Amino acid sequence: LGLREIRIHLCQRSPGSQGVRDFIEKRYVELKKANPDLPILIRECSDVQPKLWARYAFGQEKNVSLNNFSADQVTRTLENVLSGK
Amino acid sequence: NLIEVFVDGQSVMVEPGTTVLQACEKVGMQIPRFCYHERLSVAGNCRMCLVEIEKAPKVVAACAMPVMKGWNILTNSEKSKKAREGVMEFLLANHPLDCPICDQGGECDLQDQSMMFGSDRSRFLEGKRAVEDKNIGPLVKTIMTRCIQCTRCIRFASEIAGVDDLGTTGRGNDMQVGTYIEKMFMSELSGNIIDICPVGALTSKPYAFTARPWETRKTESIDVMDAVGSNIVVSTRTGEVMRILPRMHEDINEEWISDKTRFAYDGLKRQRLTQPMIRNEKGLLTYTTWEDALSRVAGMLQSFQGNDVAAIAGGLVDAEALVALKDLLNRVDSDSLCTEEVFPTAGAGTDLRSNYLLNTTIAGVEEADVILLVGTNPRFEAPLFNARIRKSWLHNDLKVALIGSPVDLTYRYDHLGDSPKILQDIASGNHPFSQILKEAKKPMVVLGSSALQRSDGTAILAAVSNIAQNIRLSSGVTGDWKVMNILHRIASQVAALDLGYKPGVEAIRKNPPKVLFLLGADGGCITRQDLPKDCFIIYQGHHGDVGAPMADVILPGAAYTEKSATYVNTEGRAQQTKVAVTPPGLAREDWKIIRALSEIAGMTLPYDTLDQVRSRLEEVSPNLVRYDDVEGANYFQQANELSKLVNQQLLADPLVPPQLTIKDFYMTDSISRASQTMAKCVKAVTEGI
Amino acid sequence: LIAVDEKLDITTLTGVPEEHIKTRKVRIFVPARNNMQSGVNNTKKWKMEFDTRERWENPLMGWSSTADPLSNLVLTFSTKEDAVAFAEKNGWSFDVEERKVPKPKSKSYGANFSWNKRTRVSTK
Amino acid sequence: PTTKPPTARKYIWTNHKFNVSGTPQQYVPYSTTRKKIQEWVPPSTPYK
Amino acid sequence: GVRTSPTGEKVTHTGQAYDDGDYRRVRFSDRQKEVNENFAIDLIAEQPVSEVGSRVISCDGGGGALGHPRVYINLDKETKTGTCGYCGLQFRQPHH
Amino acid sequence: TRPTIRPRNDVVHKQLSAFGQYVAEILPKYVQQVQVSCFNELEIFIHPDGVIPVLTFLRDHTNAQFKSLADLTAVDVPTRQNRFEIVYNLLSLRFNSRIRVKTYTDELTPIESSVTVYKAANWYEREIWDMFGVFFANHPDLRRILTDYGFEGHPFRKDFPLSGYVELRYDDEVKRVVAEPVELAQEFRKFDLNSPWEAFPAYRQPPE
Amino acid sequence: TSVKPIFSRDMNEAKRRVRELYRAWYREVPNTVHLFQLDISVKQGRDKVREMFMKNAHVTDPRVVDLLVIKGKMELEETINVWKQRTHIMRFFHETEAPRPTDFLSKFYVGHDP
Ligand code: SF4
Ligand code: SF4
Ligand code: FES
Ligand SMILES: [Mg+2]
Ligand SMILES: [Zn+2]
Repeated sequence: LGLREIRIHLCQRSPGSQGVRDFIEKRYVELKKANPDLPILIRECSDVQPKLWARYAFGQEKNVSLNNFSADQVTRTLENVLSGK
Repeated sequence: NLIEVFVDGQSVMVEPGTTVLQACEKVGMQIPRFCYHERLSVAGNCRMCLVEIEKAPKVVAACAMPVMKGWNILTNSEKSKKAREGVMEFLLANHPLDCPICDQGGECDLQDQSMMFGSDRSRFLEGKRAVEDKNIGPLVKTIMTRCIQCTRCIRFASEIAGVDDLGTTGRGNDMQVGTYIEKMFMSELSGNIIDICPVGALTSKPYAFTARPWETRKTESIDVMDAVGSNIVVSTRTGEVMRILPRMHEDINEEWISDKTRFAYDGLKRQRLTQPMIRNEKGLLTYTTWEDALSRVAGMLQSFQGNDVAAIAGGLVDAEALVALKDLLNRVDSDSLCTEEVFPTAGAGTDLRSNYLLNTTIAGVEEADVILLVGTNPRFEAPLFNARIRKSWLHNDLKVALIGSPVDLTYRYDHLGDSPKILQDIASGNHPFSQILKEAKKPMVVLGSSALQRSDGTAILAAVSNIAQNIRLSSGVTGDWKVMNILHRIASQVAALDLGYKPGVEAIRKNPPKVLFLLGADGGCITRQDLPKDCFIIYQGHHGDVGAPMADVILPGAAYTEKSATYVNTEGRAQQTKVAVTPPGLAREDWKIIRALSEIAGMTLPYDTLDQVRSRLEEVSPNLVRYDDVEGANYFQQANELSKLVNQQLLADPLVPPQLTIKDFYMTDSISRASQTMAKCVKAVTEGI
Repeated sequence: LIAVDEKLDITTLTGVPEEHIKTRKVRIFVPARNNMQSGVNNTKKWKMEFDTRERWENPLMGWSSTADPLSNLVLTFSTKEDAVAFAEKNGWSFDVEERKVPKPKSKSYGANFSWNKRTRVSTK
Repeated sequence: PTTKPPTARKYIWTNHKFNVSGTPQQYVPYSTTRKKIQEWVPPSTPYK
Repeated sequence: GVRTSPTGEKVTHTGQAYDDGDYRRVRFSDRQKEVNENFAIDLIAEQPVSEVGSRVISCDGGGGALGHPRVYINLDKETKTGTCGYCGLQFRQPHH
Repeated sequence: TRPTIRPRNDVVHKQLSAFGQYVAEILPKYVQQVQVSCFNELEIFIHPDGVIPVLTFLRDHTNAQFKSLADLTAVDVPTRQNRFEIVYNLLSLRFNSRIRVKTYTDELTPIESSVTVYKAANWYEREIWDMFGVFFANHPDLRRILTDYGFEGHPFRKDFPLSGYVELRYDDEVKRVVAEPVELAQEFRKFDLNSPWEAFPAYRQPPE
Repeated sequence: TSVKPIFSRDMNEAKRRVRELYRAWYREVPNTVHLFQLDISVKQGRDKVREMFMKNAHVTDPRVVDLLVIKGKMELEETINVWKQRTHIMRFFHETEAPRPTDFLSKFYVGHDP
């Protein structure tokens, strides 16, 4: 229930990460401004699909694939994690 | 366009200005040499590299003669062989018969090239020359009867290290190399003259007489004494570290290592933690067993949870240990994970790697046009980065400007005051250096992470980000060139930030913990005065300096020479240290200690082997398993936007680096403090002579 | 002539113990040039060697003891592909390090005496 | 040796010795090198 | 120049001496410890210094082909003697 | 006079070259290469399945009566796809000559047994199998010849450790000699001897 | 790529040879226990034969299987002919080797081995 951190893994050149890249470029600052104390770590993948890790309390982690998503899909999926639904 | 030359009749296309030596290298033939080093200038005085051109009556110096169109280079001709034999005859005519008492011994270029290219007999029936031995400090031992006057040390000293205290005095056969006065050649890049001297005239004094080159086993690992991440080779012998040598990596190390990296390996044999220690009824530390120590620690971990659990990561910790401790502390929902070094967390913070990385890599300095250093002393924080800066300065007329304290770098730079008010002036546009940066085609701004330790580090970071923003707006937006840069001085800082540790110990100061895990934390940032009474301290480390004296439980770990581990340098590159020797006594690997503690406590971690721990590392941050890659994504726009919204006031204090002198360079970390050679160097540079 | 759609694997025939088949990570690499010498003749063949194991001190005479059969085992290969094929067919884990060659450098003796550039040398 | 006495040095044994195996004067080997690693000595004073 | 450790054990010219709590001393019980009485460092210190009136001298250890490789020592520094390092032999120029 | 240099025999070099051309012409199906070393040794590289025809020709042909099998060994070269190189040394008493025939094979590919041409091939091929793992198809009795009973592994391979994996001692509890994992009081000290300066330019390989 | 088969062509003939070798070994254990005067049971010997057969159950190359059965026939003929001694037969059983720990915690306690 208690979210502790969010991690977004997106490859910087693969076509499948194009939607996640657009979210970082034009939507990350607004998201971070709303959650100043939430660790939102953006990292880099080489040849695998993009991932969304959500570390909850007591070390529970859920990974959501972001492969071939759009910027709107990434925003909705991320706010679902923040909302809890 | 390329011109066609011939080596032994084989065609090869070389750029104009290429030398005969480099053309032969391209076709795969290594011409004998003594005074030629590719990292230094061309001298051409040993005359060992003479080769014959097909029609030329006279042999040419291969190391200095540019190739012309349609030249045939006869490398193994009769004239070439006779020239090599004559030169070797002269050299060995004046050399002394010191091979068995010479540290160079089996790794001597004079011996090898004499055995390959010279004669097997001597015609010298006269007396030899004996030269008085000079003294240039505690690190380099000079036996100058073995010098062959190749002037490599002179060229290296001046060009590379910026120190002009080496030269030749006198002339003729009585020509000598030295300082002409009782002066010590003390510099952060001194042992490289030990490496480049082709003979035994300059030899390592700590390594004197200990071993021979054929005995030693070479282990290719990396360096942990600083955040450059130099590639090194560890020479071991019968399970004992004998020597540290440079390993070529032209984007990081470039064949050189600093004196601390080279000569502090003997701190790994002193003040070592070899057995687990607990406290008896008297409060005195006594040896115990692994089972007992881990049982006590796990009992405390089961008792307490939440923000009453903290961990402080030191400067010599590895990614596997960091991630294992992070997972173990997350098993109890605790999060007081911190590193003993401060980085501004306001705005983007550690969220984007292109906010604390050195975005323009070390090799990218050679392409920069203007570089501005803010609140740092690269000569001691990162000797190889400063050597690269000096090389770029020399070979490209790079303009360097330093804001703050006027430390004596090895090159001429433009000094800008001492205060961050100048930093605000540059961003505004009042300073002339603003116009210099605007007109520069390739600017670079490097802010030292030692400046961020101040109470106003966030303001300094915001100011320099604004300067980079102004540079980007005025100059070309397009391009892969990156302006903003951060220079780190701690080996584990970047790996910890990538994993998700909170920089600085401010969180632990805010919420004092009941249980504190000092993972190699010898900095003394947090002590029992700050901690609550009866706080349980577990120090896990390899040297007993501060945390071990003040800790309740002591767990011995392994050093970098003793564990296979992962370290991330200041430019974001990841490199794996390999095992050279094994931990002494009952010492174990750090992630193994953490995993065993978790298993005893009941919150068993999901990894049992090194590959599984590295798979967890790939889960948390894949850049930690992509090793030699350095390319990454640039998020300066987002970082600057997040930094703008909150701003504070710069303090009215001058930017003074922590290290102002070479003694402050010599003593920085735990292994250096435990080293006796570093103590000798400090004594030499303080008391002189 | 039969056809097999299988990867070659001779671990069951080599006679190596299962411990030294499974828990060993060899390192395929080109040796770094010894900085003490300018020769480059030892940086031409790939090498395969095993990870270091424990060495302790003999109680009598103080010699260095070992229990790892593969401590002195180093193999020479002409190519990275050959080395990797050998490692795969013998079943050991392997880490491959790409060969490092020095980049070409522009050298000029005349730069020592530049009229206005910083490359001018103060000594010879 | 009476006709040609050997060269006399101050380090040469004055008294010759036979094989001392099976006697308390026998040779016992040992390592003639010092300790390689020095271990940390914890403070003898209390703390906290 | 043999020296005795606090445990009653002789100290070798390399400084070897078993610690008080070292269990390896059991091998010497009812037997003896092999220590050479003559110390080469002491004897070579007992050797005198040869004064020669030349800037460079040559040492082969004595005996010619039965000595060590011939080396040349430069006697220019007046604050110390020149030492042949094969045989540890000191030479000096006539001062005063 | 050049007293320190071996004199050369161009007549024997020419004779060996001519005979190599002769055999290569006679057996084009199997012979892949013919070489003459500068110290006058003829070397024939064949396809591995031509062992029986080539050896029978070299034994029975009137112009090549190589009636004696001087030696039979193998060389392990891991860098090759077919690591094992089987070498046959033949001696012709009629023409006072010697020849060498080399084939190749790997771990899982058998080589036809030449016990039907020479009888020394029996023990020579048993030793090759014992020390390298190379299997010979139609061998009358193929088994270990030199290694201990029940010994696992083929010692002469390059990837086999020098001291092996097991060692023997007598155990008083069980009243018999036992085999235990190898453990050395002093580890073999490996020396890196190769000089980093190229010795023989005549053998230099292209940089590729 | 067509490769020269040692025996057995496909995998089924290799399995047939494996079964023949297993029968030969199964019918030899009583005679081996009798001749060598082994103190082990016949059931123990058959269990050891079964275990030594099962450690190669992951092989999928018919040539590797053929080589394995060739070596099995060799070491069977070393036993029928009493070329081996009781020493080797009991070397199959590792009666003197101390049991190495297998769990992470015990391996951590003993030493540095992975
Ligand atoms: S520098 Fe080389 S040639 Fe000279 S004494 Fe030393 S090992 Fe011998
Ligand atoms: S001391 Fe060494 S590096 Fe310097 S000139 Fe002499 S031989 Fe060359
Ligand atoms: S290497 Fe060219 S003259 Fe010295
Ligand atoms: Mg040197
Ligand atoms: Zn002497």
